[PDB]
Amino acid sequence: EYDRGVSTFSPEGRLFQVEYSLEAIKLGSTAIGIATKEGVVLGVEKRATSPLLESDSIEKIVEIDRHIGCAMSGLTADARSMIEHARTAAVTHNLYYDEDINVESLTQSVCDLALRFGEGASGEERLMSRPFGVALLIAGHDADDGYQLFHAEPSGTFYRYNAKAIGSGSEGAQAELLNEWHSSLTLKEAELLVLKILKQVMEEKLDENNAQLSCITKQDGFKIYDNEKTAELIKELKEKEAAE
Amino acid sequence: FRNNYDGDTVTFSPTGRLFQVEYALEAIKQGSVTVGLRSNTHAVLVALKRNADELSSYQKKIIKCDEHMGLSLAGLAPDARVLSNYLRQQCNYSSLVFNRKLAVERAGHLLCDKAQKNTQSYGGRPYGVGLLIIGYDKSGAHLLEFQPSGNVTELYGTAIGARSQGAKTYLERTLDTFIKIDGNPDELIKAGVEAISQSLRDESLTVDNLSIAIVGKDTPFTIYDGEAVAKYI
Amino acid sequence: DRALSIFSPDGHIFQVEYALEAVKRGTCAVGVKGKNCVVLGCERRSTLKLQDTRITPSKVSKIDSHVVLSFSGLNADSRILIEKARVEAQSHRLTLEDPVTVEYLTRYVAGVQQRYTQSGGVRPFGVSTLIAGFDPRDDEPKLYQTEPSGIYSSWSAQTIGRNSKTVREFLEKNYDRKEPPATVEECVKLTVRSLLEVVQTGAKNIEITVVKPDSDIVALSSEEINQYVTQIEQEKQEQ
Amino acid sequence: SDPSSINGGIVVAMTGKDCVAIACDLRLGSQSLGVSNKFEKIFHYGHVFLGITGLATDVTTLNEMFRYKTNLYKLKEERAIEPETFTQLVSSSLYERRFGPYFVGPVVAGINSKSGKPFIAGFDLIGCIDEAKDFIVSGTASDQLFGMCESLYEPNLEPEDLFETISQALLNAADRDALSGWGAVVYIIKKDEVVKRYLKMRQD
Amino acid sequence: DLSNSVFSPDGRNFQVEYAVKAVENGTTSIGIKCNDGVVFAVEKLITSKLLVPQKNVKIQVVDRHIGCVYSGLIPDGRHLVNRGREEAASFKKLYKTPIPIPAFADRLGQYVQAHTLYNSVRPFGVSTIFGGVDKNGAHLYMLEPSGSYWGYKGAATGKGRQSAKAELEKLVDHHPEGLSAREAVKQAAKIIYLAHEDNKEKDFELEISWCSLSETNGLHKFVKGDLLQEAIDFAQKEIN
Amino acid sequence: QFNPYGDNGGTILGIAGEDFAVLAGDTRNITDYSINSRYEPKVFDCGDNIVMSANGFAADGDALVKRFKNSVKWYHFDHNDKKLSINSAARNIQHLLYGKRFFPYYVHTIIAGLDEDGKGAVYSFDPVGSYEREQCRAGGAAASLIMPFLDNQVNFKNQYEPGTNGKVKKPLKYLSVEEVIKLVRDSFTSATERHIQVGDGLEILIVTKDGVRKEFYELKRD
Amino acid sequence: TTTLAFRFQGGIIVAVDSRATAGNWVASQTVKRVIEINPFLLGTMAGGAADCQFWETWLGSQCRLHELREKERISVAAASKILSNLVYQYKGAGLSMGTMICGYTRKEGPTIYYVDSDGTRLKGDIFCVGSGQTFAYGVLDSNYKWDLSVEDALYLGKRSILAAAHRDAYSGGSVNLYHVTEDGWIYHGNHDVGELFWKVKEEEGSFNNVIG
Amino acid sequence: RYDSRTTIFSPEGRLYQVEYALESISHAGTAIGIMASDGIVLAAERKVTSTLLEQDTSTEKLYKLNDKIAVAVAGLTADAEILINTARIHAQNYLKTYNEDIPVEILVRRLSDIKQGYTQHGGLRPFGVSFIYAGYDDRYGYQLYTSNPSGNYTGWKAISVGANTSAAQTLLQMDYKDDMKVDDAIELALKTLSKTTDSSALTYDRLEFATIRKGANDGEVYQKIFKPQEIKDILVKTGIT
Amino acid sequence: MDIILGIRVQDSVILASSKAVTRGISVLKDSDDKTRQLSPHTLMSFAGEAGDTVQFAEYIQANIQLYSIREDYELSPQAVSSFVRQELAKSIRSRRPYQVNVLIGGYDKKKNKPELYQIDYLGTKVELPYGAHGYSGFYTFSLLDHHYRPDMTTEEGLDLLKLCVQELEKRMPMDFKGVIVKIVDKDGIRQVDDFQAQ
Ligand SMILES: [Mg+2]
Ligand SMILES: [Mg+2]
Ligand SMILES: [Mg+2]
Ligand SMILES: [Mg+2]
Ligand SMILES: [Mg+2]
Ligand SMILES: [Mg+2]
Repeated sequence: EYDRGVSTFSPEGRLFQVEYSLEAIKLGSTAIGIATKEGVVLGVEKRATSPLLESDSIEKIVEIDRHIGCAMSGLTADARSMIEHARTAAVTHNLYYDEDINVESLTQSVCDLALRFGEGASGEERLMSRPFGVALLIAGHDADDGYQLFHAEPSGTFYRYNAKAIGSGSEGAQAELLNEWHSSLTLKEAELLVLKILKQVMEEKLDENNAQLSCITKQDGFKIYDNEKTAELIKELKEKEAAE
Repeated sequence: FRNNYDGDTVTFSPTGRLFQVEYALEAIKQGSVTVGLRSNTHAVLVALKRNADELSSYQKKIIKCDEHMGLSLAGLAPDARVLSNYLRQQCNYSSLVFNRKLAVERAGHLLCDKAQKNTQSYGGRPYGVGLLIIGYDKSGAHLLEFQPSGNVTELYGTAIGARSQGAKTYLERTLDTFIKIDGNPDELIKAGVEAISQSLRDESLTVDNLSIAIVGKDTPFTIYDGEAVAKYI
Repeated sequence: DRALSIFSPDGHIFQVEYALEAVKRGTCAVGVKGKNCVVLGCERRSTLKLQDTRITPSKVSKIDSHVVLSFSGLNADSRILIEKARVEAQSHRLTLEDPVTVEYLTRYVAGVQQRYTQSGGVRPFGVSTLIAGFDPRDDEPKLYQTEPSGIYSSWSAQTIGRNSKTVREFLEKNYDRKEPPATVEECVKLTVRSLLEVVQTGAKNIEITVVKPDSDIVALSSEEINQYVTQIEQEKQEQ
Repeated sequence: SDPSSINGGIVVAMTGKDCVAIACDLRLGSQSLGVSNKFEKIFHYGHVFLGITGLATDVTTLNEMFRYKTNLYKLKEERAIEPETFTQLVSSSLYERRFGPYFVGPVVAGINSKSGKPFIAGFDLIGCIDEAKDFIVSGTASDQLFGMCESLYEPNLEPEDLFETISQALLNAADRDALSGWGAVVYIIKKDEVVKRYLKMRQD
Repeated sequence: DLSNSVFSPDGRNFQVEYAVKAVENGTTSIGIKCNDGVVFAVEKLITSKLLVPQKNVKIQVVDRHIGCVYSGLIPDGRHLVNRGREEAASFKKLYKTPIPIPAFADRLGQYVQAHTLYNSVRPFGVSTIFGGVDKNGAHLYMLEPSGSYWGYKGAATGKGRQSAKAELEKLVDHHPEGLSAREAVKQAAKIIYLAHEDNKEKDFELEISWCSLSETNGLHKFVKGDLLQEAIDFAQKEIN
Repeated sequence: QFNPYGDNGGTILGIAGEDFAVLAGDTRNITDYSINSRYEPKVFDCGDNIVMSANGFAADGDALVKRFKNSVKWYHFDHNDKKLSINSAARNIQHLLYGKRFFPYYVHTIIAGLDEDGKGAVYSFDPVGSYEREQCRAGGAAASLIMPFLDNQVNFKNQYEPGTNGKVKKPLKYLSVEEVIKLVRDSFTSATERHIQVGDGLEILIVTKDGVRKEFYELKRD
Repeated sequence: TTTLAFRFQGGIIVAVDSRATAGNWVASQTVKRVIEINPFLLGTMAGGAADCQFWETWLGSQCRLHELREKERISVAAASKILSNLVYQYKGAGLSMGTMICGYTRKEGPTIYYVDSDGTRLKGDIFCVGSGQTFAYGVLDSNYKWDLSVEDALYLGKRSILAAAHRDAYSGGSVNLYHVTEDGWIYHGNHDVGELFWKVKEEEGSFNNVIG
Repeated sequence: RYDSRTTIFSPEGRLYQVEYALESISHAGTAIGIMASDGIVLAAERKVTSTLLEQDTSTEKLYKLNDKIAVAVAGLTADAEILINTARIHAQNYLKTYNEDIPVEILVRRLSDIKQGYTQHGGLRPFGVSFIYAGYDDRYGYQLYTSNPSGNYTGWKAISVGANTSAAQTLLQMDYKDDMKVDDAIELALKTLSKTTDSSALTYDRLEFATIRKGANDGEVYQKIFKPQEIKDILVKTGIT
Repeated sequence: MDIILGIRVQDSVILASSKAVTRGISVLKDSDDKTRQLSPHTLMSFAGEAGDTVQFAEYIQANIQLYSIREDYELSPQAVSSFVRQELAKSIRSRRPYQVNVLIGGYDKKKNKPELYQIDYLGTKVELPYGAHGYSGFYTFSLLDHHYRPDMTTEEGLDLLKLCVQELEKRMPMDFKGVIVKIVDKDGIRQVDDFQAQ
């Protein structure tokens, strides 16, 4: 077990501390993102300890701006930090340029935040010991590359996706998605899609309480689907299965 | 069975080695492949963008630092960005203050002296990424090989990354030829392209996998993305 | 792998986990709300009683005229939080006129509990807490719980401390999610009986504090709390 | 543009055979407008006495600052501060703020509980010590006081007489100074007992 | 034995030995104090045919009168040079007169010194040879990881130091009056070749510089060009 | 005492043509009653099809431009060579300018280019930061000699339709670039005739949806 | 300059001129003196252009942060307070600026806070600041009532600003009008004083003394 | 996770580091404080003995903290003096600011808060002291307070700390009428104290005392740290040779 | 300057304070309360520099309220005024002093007696039977010296004060737009709102 201490290099040149943080995100409840030339969807499994917690209390999906939403997975305390830096990074830009920030440019800032942690500092002060125990599903729309979807990894790196899923049943979905996704997916299509892979690799009987759902478009911007829209959408779902 | 001499970047092995820095070079060997090659009219960087999944984008490995300079990288993105970023300032300092375009020899100097610090002080760790640099100053073309160990060497061409060998050799041989390819860009590239394809194993390169960069005698540093490189396949 | 500022293979920060183990060690608190009130119940570790009744402390603490909180865990700690919260409660009102939002408050508190889990050379607050109150010019009862790690959460009714698991169960099949306890009187009736599990007779181990809107507030007296034990044991015997 | 001269007030002290005395007026007011006639410039720390003239807030602040310190002295040393000692202190204290001086004019006086020797001192706003064996004057009508004292001080008076002298000295100089008056008070310090007296004067 | 600050049961700092151990392991460097001025030379090792010749210089000038070279850990060397560069230029701005080689060493010795005092820092991994002129002649010293240095008639470190050592030995006696400025170079040119015979299967590139009021004119110039060639050939004949 | 500021004359001008934009400003440079250089450019291209000029105190001026041309460069580095919409540039300048609020840049600065629709656009600046979207502004020494004119010629101010009594103001119409440059040259000559700090030459940068054009016309060396 | 704002039965009314001026010469008549802080708020512009303009935008940012955190609309009182606090930080430094911060919240109802570079925070029902503040307070005082036809409120504003424009040399150009409600503000265009004047004197019969 | 460091948390939410110190107390001289409806009593038994040690022009157990407040020590001598000092200072800032006497409750609190401070940060160890606070303020009258190194304070009717304070403790629980006038307490004090001693018998020299009392004839509060004599005497009054 | 009065009577205190607000020339609000209740039984009127005024008051207010819930026990008028003076004492030698004068009225519940403290911006405090900052004293102080008696009822005080006002109107150059009057007593605070119709 020697070789597990943050800035330490494995003899195969690897950083486990980092790699474990990833193993944190695993424990989070599942989150799924789907990008369609029509708009972008963000849906997450809720999973509540007791019926006395007020679902809406769990901010698994949050607004970062009229044009950018987000879903997290894993460590909730750490989330609040990234969410706040991001929210700030956005507004700041708008104050400086009177425009909107490029989704990736934003995303960048966030990853710029992540990997900025030292161990006594071999030059740069970095006040925060270890990496983040959380990942992000950033999903917005700038007018240069239209609709966009990203994956924020604690390692300070990231990737652009068409559809991606983080959380508990990561592969359970990624496999599914791997062969469900196609460009000309409409938005209505995408919703019922996320809503299906959740239910599957989900845990309990799917219903608005255990599943928050949202989306964002050029039209209206980031909107978090109230419990009605979600509820009925369940029906249009659980009905088509009966047939095929 | 045991080895205590590999604790911090700060400790010497009985013989006089720094295992920590040695490991960083291993993560360098782990990342994707990339190539550089020069002549007297231009310089070229060619790299293999590697994607995570099939539903994801390929992580880019080239970066501009000025109209006349750039690099590719083998290893950790973060580490790289930092270094390239620091580099960007250094050129800017020169331009504004002195109004002279930064010489490559000197660019390597700074990246040595920079990465150097991390090998002498406790607390940190060393940079996990290597870089091939290209540029065109007043001494014509130039090309550099940089290691986290702070060693920057001036070459004629090279590769770094996983299975970087096969290209290093292709290059070693076809040398006499390309060092003479002056006035023709597409030639240097096709050459470079062949040198790299001479290292694939998973499969051939596509419009999405490929990426190229160039800089020269009238060719300010520019990059070719995807469908733009289409021809060179 | 326990001395946390580092990760377990499975991505845990065991210290932060253990800290919670102390909130259980401590006393017990429980909060409930209606469509007009929010009651906060607590027990009393009446153990080495040869001490003046008068001035010695009691769990519930007012943070601002319209908001209060309770805890369980290390008293030694708890005090310091309460103080720092009270301070921020004014620093806000000063620099913004408008008096604090209960949600905001908690977020601040949780931010502090959260601050003590990052820099090496500091240790987490062994305190989890219930915060209740009514927002300025608002009649919607608010209940939140914050805990050691830094997470804040809104509950319809929740409990912390030793044997929380039990009473929690009880509450679960009593508190109607659809409709909350209407009247104040009975909203209390509820909380009181929910504590009677762990109490072990005597309103001499039960503290009640009640909060209404428009910065009203009011702790309870012993007999008042007793007249309930009474009117409950009565219907228990009637079942 | 003088601060000292804004609020008003005076204080004077004398040494008698085996005792001391110290008195001050009572007036406090921003230049022309008189404000209070119950403002006292003399207090003490156990058996030590201090009279302070000059700028009002600075006076108050000083009293507080001294009460503070003497309490802390007597505590760790299990004995009250001595006169001569106090002097040297209030001295240094004034100086510590030599570039943001306190606009005042102190005057200390008391009886040393060991030697039994009467004591009196005066200082400028920065802590320069004026050791005297007859009298000390500070305040608005400084000059009028020296005129009285120079005539009236007689080496070694009886406490009952010293009172009458100092009283008259203060009282009369105060009437030729437009910025002091509205009552006064005199203390008489004996080895043990101490007598405080307010006197009747013009209220204009 | 594992930390830098500590002492052994009988007063010994091991980290410094290993420092030394790494200094040896690297290339070989030399230097020679002659008539007036000095001469240096190092061993660049061509590991492949893809190395531009006349390029990666291992020798560096300081101010405009001090030659300087080393061996061991290359970045460590470079680093150390910078400090030496400030110290020099600061002094110069202060006293006007270009910095006395005698003291210079200390300024550096004192800096290499420190890195043997605290545990949080790593010992300097290079042995360094250098010299220059002034009013009272030319000088030449050699600084090690321990920080201890001295004045030599000629110095050597890196891989094969003995070769050049016994080689330097001879010169002393046959020319106990300082070797000719000119011959100094060409002689150095040889002394290197002889000492290279370890990296023999691997070709190399020799680099040379020098100082002299007569030849360089008080300055430090890079021996490159015509004198450079013959100096090689000169070595190439004796190379048998 | 030391006086850290100075005036080097100069007069610049910006007109927002329907689908173009011009930024003209002479080449003279002065100190007291002396000359410094017959030719000295105050108008520049900064890339991204955006022209700038800052008149008042040279040093503060060119420093701003330099400080800006760099802040453009850096914008590309962090956002993948995204083009800077003119509107954006200005919000940015405001800050730069405001950075030195309590030790300002002693200059009236102006920029011109095109918006995200292809319409011409000019922007006038305060010496500390207030910016306005102007469609026509003259700044500099001569300012008050040209502005009254453009008022009239460009906006037909105080000009009515004959025979309407004075009930119908003459309708505005948009003029081709040629038409504009004619106005501009006349404006400067008139100005040179009656203003000592103005004369010598005129350098004009014309912005259009395919680059920057430069045309020069010599004035009087009065 | 002449800006003003007032509260009434229907919400808030804001009116401005547009004449900037350096010494004796008119630098511009195309001045935006109403800072559209954000969809629901407005700030006027007295004192010194840059200061109002800059800070008020800065403030606009500040709201967005708060709002997003709280998932609630920021209340006028606070917004104003913040600006004040920020301004106080610089009392002495040389910041010059008069201004009305106007909003209409869920609870607060319509509400104006005049604020200045001296840190004066002031709740009110009517405010005029500028050179012409004096003439404008005329028309207003006499003609104001709390039950104005939404349209009359808009007319009063015009005319008021207009009196100032005529007399106060340092004021004039064109008037800008905005109305404020529970759901945000609405622009009511620009009106060239030159043209308008002639109109009013005509319809209203007022401005007799004037020839033609 | 075992013993070391204060910043450590054992798998069960225990801070050993503290629990040792919080127990280190059981090594100091037995100090006692008692409440009466007319005065408060602080009794204490000296330690560090030999035959060549003075104690008259000094003490080290009973320290006067305010003209209205007093404390009984029981821990590390070195520690105590530091807190005792800053406890005095702060008390004076309260006076210098509000121009009034600092309330006991408040004072105790602030101190408990520093002790608590050292209970949570790396690079420092907690104070190994325990205090019996005794004083009066017109807000809540007479007050007896206590505090350990855990940073917790407590209101007591009559308490003891240090050595055998479990034995000594119970003796108290017996005889104690809430009103119990002072002399009965001063008396009780010794009764409780004697019973819990390794010395052949109770000798004045090895003993410290003080009391607090106020009234109509004083109009204010007066406290007395008893001098060598008064003690050697009252001891006899309680029937001791 | 503005108008700030205060008078201590039988079992209460009364604070007068003009209503107008001026910006060089025009008068903005003219129904402005220069008051700020610190605690249920303590209150403070003030006049001073434009910004300095309203900031400081609230700030003082903050601290108090804080202390009062923390302790749960209320703070005494005496001690309150001591702290205010403390703060100004520092303020005066700060890089920038808050230029502000004040009157502090409160009902000390322990003594069951009303106390009134006048304090200028220099940090000059004094317990008084009545007072007025600025030029306000000159015009009135006499009438008070004249008719004032410690035993006066709450009403008696109003009449007096009312008379002082009538005078201030008659001989003062400035138009203060009237006055807002307020009473602190064993019951707390209430406003004599009637002083418009009275
Ligand atoms: Mg005098
Ligand atoms: Mg007099
Ligand atoms: Mg050491
Ligand atoms: Mg843009
Ligand atoms: Mg001429
Ligand atoms: Mg006019």
